[PDB]
Amino acid sequence: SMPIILDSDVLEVAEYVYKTRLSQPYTEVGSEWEYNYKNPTATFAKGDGHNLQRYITIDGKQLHRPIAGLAHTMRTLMYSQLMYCSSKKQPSPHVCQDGRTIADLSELDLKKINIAQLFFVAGRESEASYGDAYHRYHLYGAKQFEEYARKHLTHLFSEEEIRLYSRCIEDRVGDSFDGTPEGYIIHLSHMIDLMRCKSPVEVFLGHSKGVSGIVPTLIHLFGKQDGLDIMHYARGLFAATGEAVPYIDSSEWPHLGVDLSRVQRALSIVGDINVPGQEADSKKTAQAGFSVDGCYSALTSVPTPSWYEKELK
Amino acid sequence: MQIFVKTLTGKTITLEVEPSDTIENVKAKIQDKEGIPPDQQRLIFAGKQLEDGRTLSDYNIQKESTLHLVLRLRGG
Amino acid sequence: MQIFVKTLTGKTITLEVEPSDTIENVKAKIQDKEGIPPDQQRLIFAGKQLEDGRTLSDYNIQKESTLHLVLRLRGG
Ligand SMILES: *[C@H]1O[C@H](COP(=O)(O)OP(=O)(O)OC[C@H]2O[C@@H](n3cnc4c(N)ncnc43)[C@H](O)[C@@H]2O)[C@@H](O)[C@H]1O
Repeated sequence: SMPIILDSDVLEVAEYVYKTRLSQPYTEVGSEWEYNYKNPTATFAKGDGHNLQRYITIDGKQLHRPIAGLAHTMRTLMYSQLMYCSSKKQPSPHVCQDGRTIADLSELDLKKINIAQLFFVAGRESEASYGDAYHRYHLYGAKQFEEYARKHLTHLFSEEEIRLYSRCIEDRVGDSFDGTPEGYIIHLSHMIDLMRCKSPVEVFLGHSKGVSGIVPTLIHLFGKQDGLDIMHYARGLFAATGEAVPYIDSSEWPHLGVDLSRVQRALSIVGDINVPGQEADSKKTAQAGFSVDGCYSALTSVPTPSWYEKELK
Repeated sequence: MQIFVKTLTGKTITLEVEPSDTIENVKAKIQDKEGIPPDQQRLIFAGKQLEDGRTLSDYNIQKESTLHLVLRLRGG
Repeated sequence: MQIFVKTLTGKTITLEVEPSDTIENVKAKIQDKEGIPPDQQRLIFAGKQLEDGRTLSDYNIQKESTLHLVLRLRGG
């Protein structure tokens, strides 16, 4: 198969985002951002999580925002490239609210998409992910994209496209994930990476009644084979970047405190499935976390699925 | 009662707990037993991330239930 | 003549080249097959980095040699 390659212009924007945001410590942290549902307006916070996983130490050096850092961000751009290929093979791709599909995107669209993806969690000021923090952090990343794009990307984006792509990043309360294919692929690429930090419930069964899991969603969109190949690809990227690779064990699904019909639905779509985990690796975590060089070196080392191809012209 | 806490890679422990225990207290018990600071413990049950001020019974966590612990890097 | 290149994923490819082809030409052929732009390519043979404006002949690269492709670094 062919390799997944990111445009060199895109990698330059990645260096800017790493330097000005992803490398920076989180600021909505400390005693003023603790939370208790029993005394909820007691500090600045409106929910839990502000003080979680702010940094980890590797050989005495702190890697800030390890759950939402350079490795996470980079990985998302690999996934959109892969989902673009899968969508062009599909006899009838998912039709978004504007009437367009991922298969209607151009290579130039994918370049623009990849630039916006760089900023998707760049606005975060902690691991807080309840409604208000999520929306503020997305708003901040959208404005960081805008400010950079007006200064350096006006040869690539019109003022209209800057506001459209800022919108996709912002993800307003009133907006659906599939308003446009540009927006949908950004959301889906982000979705795939959640396997790094979510339990089997969210990944296979759906986090609440009515919600599809992450992996069932990929199967409904790309079919069972490509859906599972995307999953295994993401897991390959986790290993290359030193993430803990989760175990998969469908025999445990009925024992996780979830409604049995949520379990039957997952077994009928996914099938029985058992895959070993792998412990995190501190050296690969640092190589992927501390430079675009290191991270891109790791990501391009992973083989792509056998069906991956790109149009060269 | 006894509950299980499992990392995403499958490393398992038990805890002895009560249904009224707060999640803050549970993270203290994990810190005692495994050395992991409470601020590196992202805990999840039945698809939901757990808050510190709620209790085990608030999430309907019962004897022999399994909590998932998202640990990024042991030693980090 | 035929030479081989070990690509970034570890996969080997074949190229059809001449001893008088420049390294720049060789990167262009890799782009044509794989989609990797020349500006991301660093090519190594017998431990030495190969420089654009030189030829295969200049490095004594013969038929069925294998070149290793690695990422060209940006210092960031
Ligand atoms: C602690 O860390 C996690 C992970 O943080 P992230 O910023 O990586 O993730 P979010 O909390 O923003 O995840 C929600 C977003 O994921 C995408 N999503 C989820 N489900 C779907 C579907 N079904 N279709 C498309 N996209 C989806 C969206 O972007 C959504 O807003 C954090 O959660 C804390 O626990």
